[PDB]
Order: sequence, then C-alpha cells, then structure tokens
Amino acid sequence: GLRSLTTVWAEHLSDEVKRRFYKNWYKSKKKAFTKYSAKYAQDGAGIERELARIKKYASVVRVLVHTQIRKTPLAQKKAHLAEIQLNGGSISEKVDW
Amino acid sequence: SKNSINRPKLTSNLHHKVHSLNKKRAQRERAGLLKPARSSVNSKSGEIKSVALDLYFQNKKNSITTRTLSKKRAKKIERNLKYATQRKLLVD
Amino acid sequence: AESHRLYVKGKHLSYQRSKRVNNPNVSLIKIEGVATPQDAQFYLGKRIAYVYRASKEVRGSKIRVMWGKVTRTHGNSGVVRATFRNNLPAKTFGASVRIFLYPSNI
Amino acid sequence: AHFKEYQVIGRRLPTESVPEPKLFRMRIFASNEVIAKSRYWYFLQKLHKVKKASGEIVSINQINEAHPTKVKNFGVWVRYDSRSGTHNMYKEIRDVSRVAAVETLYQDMAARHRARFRSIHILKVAEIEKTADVKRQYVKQFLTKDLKFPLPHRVQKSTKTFSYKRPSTFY
Amino acid sequence: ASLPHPKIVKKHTKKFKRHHSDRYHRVAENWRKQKGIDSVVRRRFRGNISQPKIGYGSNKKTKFLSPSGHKTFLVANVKDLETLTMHTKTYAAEIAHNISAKNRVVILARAKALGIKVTNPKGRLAL
Amino acid sequence: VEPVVVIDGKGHLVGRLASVVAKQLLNGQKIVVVRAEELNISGEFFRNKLKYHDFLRKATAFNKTRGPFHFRAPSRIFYKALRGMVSHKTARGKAALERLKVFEGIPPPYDKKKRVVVPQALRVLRLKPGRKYTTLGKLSTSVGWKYEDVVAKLEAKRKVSSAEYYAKKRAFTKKVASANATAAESDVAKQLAALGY
Amino acid sequence: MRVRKRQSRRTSTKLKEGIKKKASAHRKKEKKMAKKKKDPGIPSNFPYKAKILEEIEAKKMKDLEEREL
RNA sequence: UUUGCUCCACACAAUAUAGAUGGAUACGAAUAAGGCGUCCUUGUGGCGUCGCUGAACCAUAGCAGGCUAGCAACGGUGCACUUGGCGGAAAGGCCUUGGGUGCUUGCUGGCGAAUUGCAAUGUCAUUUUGCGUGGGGAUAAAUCAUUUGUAUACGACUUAGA
RNA sequence: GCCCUGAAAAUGGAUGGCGCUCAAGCGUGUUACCUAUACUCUACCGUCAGGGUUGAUAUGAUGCCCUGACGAGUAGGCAGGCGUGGAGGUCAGUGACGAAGCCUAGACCGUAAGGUCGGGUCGAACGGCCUCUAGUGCAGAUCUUGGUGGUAGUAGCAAAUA
RNA sequence: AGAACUGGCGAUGCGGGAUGAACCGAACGUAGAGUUAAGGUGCCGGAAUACACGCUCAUCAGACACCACAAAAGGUGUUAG
RNA sequence: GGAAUACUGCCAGCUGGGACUGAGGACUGCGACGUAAGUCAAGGAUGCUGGCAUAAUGGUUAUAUGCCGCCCGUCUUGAAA
RNA sequence: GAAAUUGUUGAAAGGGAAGGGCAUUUGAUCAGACA
Repeated sequence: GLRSLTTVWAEHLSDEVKRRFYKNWYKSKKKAFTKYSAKYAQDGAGIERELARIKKYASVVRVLVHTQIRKTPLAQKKAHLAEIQLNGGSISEKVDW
Repeated sequence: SKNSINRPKLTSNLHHKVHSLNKKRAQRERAGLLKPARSSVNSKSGEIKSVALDLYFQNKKNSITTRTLSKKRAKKIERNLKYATQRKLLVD
Repeated sequence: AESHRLYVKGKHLSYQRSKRVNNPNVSLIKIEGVATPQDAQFYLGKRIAYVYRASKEVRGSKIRVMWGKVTRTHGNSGVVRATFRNNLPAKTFGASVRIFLYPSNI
Repeated sequence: AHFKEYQVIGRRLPTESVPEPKLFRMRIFASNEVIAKSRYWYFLQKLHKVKKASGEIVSINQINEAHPTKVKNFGVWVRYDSRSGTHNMYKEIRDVSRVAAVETLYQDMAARHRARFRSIHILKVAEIEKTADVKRQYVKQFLTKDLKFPLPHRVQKSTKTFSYKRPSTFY
Repeated sequence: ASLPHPKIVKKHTKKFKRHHSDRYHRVAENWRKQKGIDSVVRRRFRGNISQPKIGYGSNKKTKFLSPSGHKTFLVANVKDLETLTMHTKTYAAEIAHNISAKNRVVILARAKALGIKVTNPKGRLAL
Repeated sequence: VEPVVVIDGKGHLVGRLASVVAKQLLNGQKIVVVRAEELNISGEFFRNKLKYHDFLRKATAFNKTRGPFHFRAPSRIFYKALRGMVSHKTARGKAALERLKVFEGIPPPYDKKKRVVVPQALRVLRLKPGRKYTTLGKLSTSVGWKYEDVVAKLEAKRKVSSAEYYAKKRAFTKKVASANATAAESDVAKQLAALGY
Repeated sequence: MRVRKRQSRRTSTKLKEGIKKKASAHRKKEKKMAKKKKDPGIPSNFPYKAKILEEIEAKKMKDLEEREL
C-alpha cells in the first residue's frame, strides 16, 4: 500500500496548530517545532534534502493545511490539521507549489 | 500470527521469556536467596534442617520474622543445649 | 584455520514414533550429506552431541552437552536412529546436533 | 512378478486298465514353479476332466529365448474374463523375449481391461517372421527405415532439494 | 561398605496415585482399585494411570535393600540394636521416631562401638 | 546447508513447493520465498478461480469477522497452502512457521542474495507439457489482491538494476577467465590438472 | 460467480456400513434369483490363422483313426 | 533530579539462544529451448563452445593459528580513517578515491608447543542490559482535579485555563 | 477401461486437512522402508507344574535348591495380606532430654493396601509381636450433622408528594 | 420374515481403518533388543516426491465400499479390442 | 564347437561395521587345541584406563516441549446413548 | 488446632479449559561413601 515517506513543515507555525500538538497547552513551554525551525537556519539543507526526496520517490503528494479557527465564532482555539492531496501537475510541480 | 506472518511471534516471546527468566534467577542468586553449593561451608546437606535452630543461633550470634522462634521453643532449645553441654562436660 | 570442525552437522528430526504414539528413547537424526541408508552405515556407532547453552555457569562452563550414539539407519533417505543417555527434549525438534568421527574405522 | 516360461508335462495316474497314459504339455508363463504347476492343473481341469488328484506332473522345465537379444515383433493371442463376459484379443508387442512380451501384455491387461493374472489366458505367442505381417500401427511405426526420434523435454532427476540454476530440458 | 548386591532397579519409581486423587481433595492419594464396570482405568485404556500388578514386583535379591545396600531395622533401645551385632553388613539400624535424645546418644554410642550402621544418626541431635 | 535459503517462487507448483518448504521448516531450516506472484498451480485458470471461490464461501455465519480469513495476496495463498502442511496449532508448528518468510516481488535484502529453485516442485520438470496451469498473480488479482501493478513496476525496476549488475559481473568474469587461461599452462596449473583441479 | 455448494465426498460411517448391508443383501438375493457358448474363437486378426487352422485340421484324424481295431 | 537524560573511547558482572562454528556465493527469460565467447551487414544473424547438476565456485597451512630472519612481487587482504556515486519495496546496503598501519602460506630459514597425562563441546561469536571507567550533546510532557458540551450510562470523546 | 451427464435443495466446510494432475488419482508388477501390548531372545515379578533336599560343624520344611511353561477378564470362587477401637500375653517396649495428634515439593521400604525416618508444632500418654474380640476401612445414597465457597461487593435497600 | 448351525460382542485392552458397538490385524505381567502383522511411505506423519508399464483432465475429477443405488441409457472425450 | 555369465540352491567358507544384554557366583559337565604338562571363545564378563568425588549422575519438584489423554459413579449390554 | 475457604509474601505458568500418562530440557530443592 501507500506509505508516508517523509514530511516537511513550514518554518513558522502558528499557535493554532501548535495547540493541536498539546493536551495541556497552557502548562506547556510550547516547544512544538523549536528544533525544527533550525533546519531552515542552515540555509535549509535538510529541508531541501527531504523535498528532493519527495521529488525523487513520491508518487502521491499531500499538503498539510489547517484552519484559522480563531476567525470562527468557536470557543475552541486548537486548530484542525489535515492532509489534502494535490492533484494536477507533476510531482516536482506539486512539491514546488 | 495472521496479521504479521513474517515476524516470529512465539519464538520472540520464548527468547524474551528465557532472557527475563534467567535474569530474575541471577538476581535471586546474587542476593543469595538460593541455597549454597553442597560443598560450601554454609550448606546443610547431610545435616538436619530446622527453622527454630537457625533462628536460635542467629539470635545468639548477634530481619526475617515470617520464620519466627517461639519463646517456648527457645526455652526448649536452651534446655536441650544445657543437656548437650553437660554431656560434653562429662566427655571432657 | 577458520574452520576447526571435526564433526558432521546433523538435525534432530523427531523421536521414534507411530502415527499416534511416539517413543522418546530413540531419536531420529538427519546427517548432512547422507542421502541413502548405505551411506549412513558409515556413521553407525559415532558419538552424537547435542551442544546447548544455559545460564548457570555449571562446573566451569556455561555450555552443556548431551551425549549419544548412532544406532542404526532409518528409512531410505539417510536418517539414522540415535539414543542418548538422557533422551533429547522435544523442544529440540529442529536443533543442530554434532556427529563426531570417533570411534573410527578409518 | 518377473516372468519365466515353463513347459509342464503331466498325465493321469496309471491303471491296470491303462499303463503309460498320454502325456500332455503346455507352455506356461509364471513367476515361479509353483504358480506354473498350479496353472497347468487349472487348464488341464478345464480342457478335459483330469483331476489334480488323479494325475501327476511328469516334468517341469524352464524355457528360455533362443535369441534373447534380438528384437522381435510378437503376436500374442489372449482370451480373458473381464469385466462382463469373455473375449478374444490379439496384441502386437515389439520386444526381445517371450517372457518380457507376456509380462508387457499382462501389464496392459491390468492397465486397460482391468484384469488380474488369474483372469488372463495366453493362447499363443508367435514371433512374426515377416515385418509385412504386422497388423498394428503402434508396432508398425517402429519398423520404418532409418528410424529416428528425439526425446524432447528431458526432465533431470535431482538428488538435491535445492538447485542454484534453473534446469534445462535440452537434448 | 555393605553385602554385595546388583543394581537396585525399581520397575515403577513413580507412586501409584489413586485415579481422581488430583481432581478432588476428598479422594486421597492412597491407591484404590477402580471397581466401576466402565472405569477406563480398570479396563486399562490407553493414556490413563497405571495400576499396581505383580509384574512390578522388585527383584527378590534386592527387594528390601535401601540404596546403601542394607535392610532397614527399627531399633528402640540398646537391646534391640545388639541383635544386629552379627549382621552388620546386611542390616542397618533405624532409630524409632519416639526415642528421646539422651537415649539416642546412648544408641549411637553402642552402634558405633559395634559398627552397626545407623540410618538416621542426625536425628533429634542439636548439640 | 545454507543458513537461510531464499527460494525463487517463479515457475513452482504451489502444493509441491509448500510441501518441500514445510518439511524444510520442520527440520530447522530457514526458508524465504520471493516472487510469490509468479508461482504456479496445476489446472486451468477458471478451475483454480472456482476452487478459490469455494474457499471464499466459507465464513462464520453469525459473525463473519471470526470465520476463515481469506487472504488474497499470493504470498498469503502460498502461506495458507503451507500452513495446512504443518501442525500450526502447536508450539512446534508455530516455531517452524516462524522460520518462513514469503514475499511478493523481491524486496531488500534478498535482491542482493542468491535465489534457488526446488526442482521437485518446478512446473517445468513436473507438470506434463500441454497441461494447463495457473499463475498465482493472475489468480490473486482476479480474486481481490490489488497490488499486482505495483509489484510488476518494482520488479521491472529491480530487473533493470540486476541487469546492470550482471553486465558488470560478466565483464569481470571475462577478465578473470582470460587471466586463468593465461596461467592455464604453467607448471602449477598442470600440477592442479593432475589433481582434478 | 456464485459457486454453489459442493457435495461432501466424506462418507459417513452410517452410510458406509449401510452400503455393506445393502451389498450383502444384494448378494443373497442374487443367489436366490440365480437358483431360478457360441465361439471356439480363432481370431480374425491373428496372422498365422491359416497355419494353425491347417495344423488342427490335420489333428482331427486322430479322433477317428485309432479308436477301432 | 545528590547531573536525572542522551551520544561518543574500556574493564568486568549479568550474560542468550525454536538452536552460529569457513561463505544466504544477486541477471532476465525460455524449457518443442538457452548460457557463454567472438565477428559483421547489430539480426528471431553467422561461427564456436557448454550443460547431462552445487560432487560447483571462492576460501582453506601457522600457540583456535605464537616470536623472529630474508627472497620475489607490488599483488591480495584486515582494520580505523577519508573521496565520490548509486540504492525508498522492507532503501540501512552496494560500489568507489586516497593516504595510514598490520598481515601475507607466492618462496626459503631459526625458535616455541609437551604434563589437558589415551576421549569428555572442552567454551574461541555477539547478545544486549549495567555498578562503574573519561569526553561530548540535550533542558519536555502526560494524567488526576477544575472546565466545555460538537460527546456521554460509567469509562471514553471534544474544548478551555499559569 | 478411464472421463463427462446419469437431479438435489437449503448456517460455512471437508478424499481427515493441505493440496495433488507423465499425481500425491486409477489398474498392475518389482523392491526398499515405517510400525502394535503380536512373534523370537534375554533379564525381573507372580502363579502353576516337575525333580531334589532331615545333611549337619547349622538357623526358617508352609524353608531351601534346580527345571519348564504360563500371565486378558464382569458376576462369582479360592488364597495371601494391609489398616482401626477394645481384651489376654510379651518386649523388665517408647515417653516432659517430649507420648499421641497435626503440618511438611525432606528421605526410605513395599506391585499395593500401607509401613519407616528427618524437620516444624504440640504437650501426656502410646507402640512392635503372638493371640482374642468387633459398633473395624467411604467418593457418592436429590445420604445425616456441621463448616465453607463461587455467584458477589452482584440482585437489591425505587409503594405511602419533601 | 421363519428355521438350523457356526462365529463376534457381553466380561476386552492393544496396532490399523482421520473418527467409531459390528471392519482389518492381534496368546494383555514389568522392561530391553530385533522382526513384523493390518495399514501405509508428498506434507501434516515414522516410512521411496522409489523404480516400471499403461490409462485419465472432470466450469466443483478421483482417491470408496461395487453379481450396492441413482445405473438403463446419453457424449463429434480418449484408449485398447 | 568350445566356454563364460546370469538365475536358483548349498558350505559344519573367510572377514568387517553397528546396537542391546553381562543373568549366574568355589569346583563337578560335554567338548576343543595340544606331544604332554597344560591352555581355551567349552554349564551366562572380564581385562586395562580416565574424569569427578559432588548437586556432576540421581531423586523430589515447578514447569516447558512431543505424543497420548468421556468426567467420575449408577442404571441401561440395542444410539450405548 | 486438620480440610474446605481466605489474606500477604516468594517462585512459576497463562493467545477460547483445567487436570492426567510416558519421556526428557530448564529452574528450585535434596539423600548417600570411602582400595
């Protein structure tokens, strides 16, 4: 079957997603992606490596989006994260987009 | 198994069990809970085993209390030992 | 050298058995490279060791050995019947045994 | 088993009213002497009312092929009793010896007409002296001039469970 | 040392437990012949417990010898012990369970003097 | 004789290969079967599809989640054929089955390992010519297995890589053959010839 | 498609022993009912027909030559 | 957290065998056909040769493999480095650059071996955890309780709170 | 002769299963091989039978020695034994330096009934042998009396307004 | 269905027929060794994926008893007469 | 015309390998080889050697594995339920 | 001061029984003997 090969995240993630990664956000130090933002500091060599790996090997590319739930009237502050598949264009075009 | 036919399951469990079993056994042996070797000076092979006598001599040499010496039996052992010492006294 | 072997590798196959009755006192050993009962006549009388390890360091060693001998052939495919002083445990069905070259007729 | 051909010679027990009775001979194919001699007695029962207890066996002698290394076309004549009556048959057997031809025919009767050795009656076996006198195409197909045939798709018997080459069905 | 004997072979080393002595506490382990007409034990089916029969009788040359090679004799006093003075290689005196400690030391003294083997010399002795 | 025997599944008969492998496992030997999708069965395709559907009828009526489980992949069809040849409900049978690994295609690390064949289960040497036969990958695809195209794609890739490997190895054995033939007439070569070498 | 049920080939003990009873009954009834050749056969594809024919026709003299003195 | 945790260099306790003891030694396809070598006009080509099993091939000599002296080649091979490339099916492997230090049984020498007493697997892997041995790197969460009602019999679910 | 059709429903399943197709199917031939409490040989037990034995510087003559054959078993028959309460005799038997009893993966004898010993506990009586006697041996009787479980922290403690 | 006899079971284990009152084998003390019976030798399962001669392809083969039934026939299946 | 070989059978022909057993306990027997004393494989095992000298063998015991394994009793012997 | 039954401790086993037979592994435990 299909297999998740790798996952590359944005440099800056909002609080709304970071809340999704905690059960106890208020107690936390909110350390969610602190060792991962540094992968963008070193000219993005690791980020570029995994994106080239997706280009080389992936036959399905899915993007990860999330809702700006603060814009809704909802009381929930923990945003909703999902995988949305990208259709159209070649694999390299999907990754570049 | 039927979901993971390519993993050993019984064999992995048996390896894990033999490892944990003799790790526990070695833990017991290092704490000395096992009885010593037959040739050891601390062994009692060929000699009578008595909880009461062992506790009496452990209290005289001076804990475990599931093995307990009653004051009744302690007095009986003291009396028997007085008899035995008198016997050795008539011997020497 | 890198090979120090003076024994022929074997496998513990099963006890002597019927369809519904086994007999632990006799054990069936498959010798490597022996494919006919007339080839197996060479190994009759040879000593078999089941060498297995343990955890107690008993008598200066942590490796234990069961001793036995090849008694006769079995079938037509080169299986031999072997008997040990203590019969091999049934957990060893599929375990490697060692058939030494002694006593010799060569 | 593996057959032998016997002659079995017998006669009725002599009497005051008859010294030296007639001697009767049959050529019999059997595995050994005992089966052949019983075979003789069964046939002699059927042919005419001679009881085994009333007669004797004057001789029994194995018959060998005169030329047991010359391939002959054999014409074998058979009656039998399988499975729902009685029949005549005539089988060509290209073969070397009469006993091998007879054993081949017994195997053929067991294979096709499902008949046991006790159900088969060998009536006459004859070396066809002339190849023009052969009547069955399955034997007449090996008599042709300059005969050659391959043995396509050779299967190699392997003494090893595993092989490290895909096997070949060559020559 | 003992009077010479062959190997002491026991034709059935395991005790003959009673049939369902394991299933029920009320059924003791003392052997009992199963008297039921349909007892698979009595009919001697495959895979059931073995029953006593005379085929298991021990060798007559060895039937009452302990592993040391002596027939055990129960002694209660010095007088009983001395009946084994001329039979020291064929009998070993066992001291009865109820002999007191002082009488036991008297028995051991006499036994060592006569060379009679005593089976349980360790006994009630807590010197 | 090997520590692990990697059997190429292609061209083999399911029952005969299963019996061979089962007796190997029960004897203490570790067996890996690769390319389970090119494995063969005797009889026309429709006949074996019908036999599989006959198997596929069986299910616990009151709760189908506990009935027979009809595993569709050719590795699992072979495994089912093999598990019936072992007393798998015992500890010995379970232990022997765990000396077996069966795969579709040839995944790593066995793609770099020697593959063997079992001649007494090879369809070529066993099944009489002209008799119909069934390739297990077709049967599995027909009755549900949904990764035939994937395995075909990866097998084509593996064959490309292995062809490159074999070209290199054949070049090197050409060089070595030239070298051994250039030394094929020396004194030591003739001495080895006297000893059958 | 939808393959139907296949009858079991696993015979029962009851059926099998019933067949034995039926077969014995059939043997006995056949004996009871039974209590209430046109071929010498020299085959027409045997090659030596004429030779053996002539030989046995020569042997028809003995059945009438000798019997009377 | 008497610095808990992790990753690097040694010394041993505990070691572990569903069963190590020279090497799992890699085309694909066909089987009424193919493998290999060579040539050209590069083909469903020509020529030669091979199978008929792996009974093969590679390794393989040394105190379980010691200590030394040379000859001949500049080969093979081990180890720790390092160069570049390839491998995503479960890649965790394969190939390659360079130096460094060993070994070399390709060849010839010198010394040792004993007494394990006529055999007893006679132990020669790593398998890891760890009391410790001295250098690095790292500085969170989860649950209960409170709360929510998109959930709920109770658990569970979904929220919020420095 | 083999093959096909030669009807038969109803949970999902059966040449015992896998599976097998120049069979692992069908008929037959040849061998090799596997295996019962059977057969052969030996040892041990018991029974039965046939011989021998007063010989004493040796014991027990229902004892001993030699030899052979046998060994299923309900009702039932015969025989030999094991165990328990009380009685006569005896061991000038055991016992506060611990009787009896009870507990005990500690030991030994017996084919077995059972018997013996070690340790713990106990605290005042009890055994061996020859006999005598009987309210003499339990797994059951929807057995009797007593005690105790699972069920189970379960059903339930919700009528009569609070 | 009746008669007459003889065997089997009752009271009886053991090997085999996957399984088992009625089948095949089998003189029941405790063992050891050998050899076997009936049945078997692909794997489950001890034992030849033995040798050999043929036949058979079944879109639910057969492995099975048979002077047993459905069974008398039907077939541009194949083989020998 | 001369053999040879196969097949079958015989030898009180020779010679290997493997396994199980070692009962009995002065002598007496029948034998054999011997020139004889004697010796012997002839009315049942002895010789030489090593290791350990104790939990090593062994037992008890908890288990694990292989194969076996109605659940007892009563009454029904017939599904023998 | 038994057993049923129960608590704690120590050991061990457990993938829709438990128990029992033969054999042996492993762990725990344990008796005996001096040319």
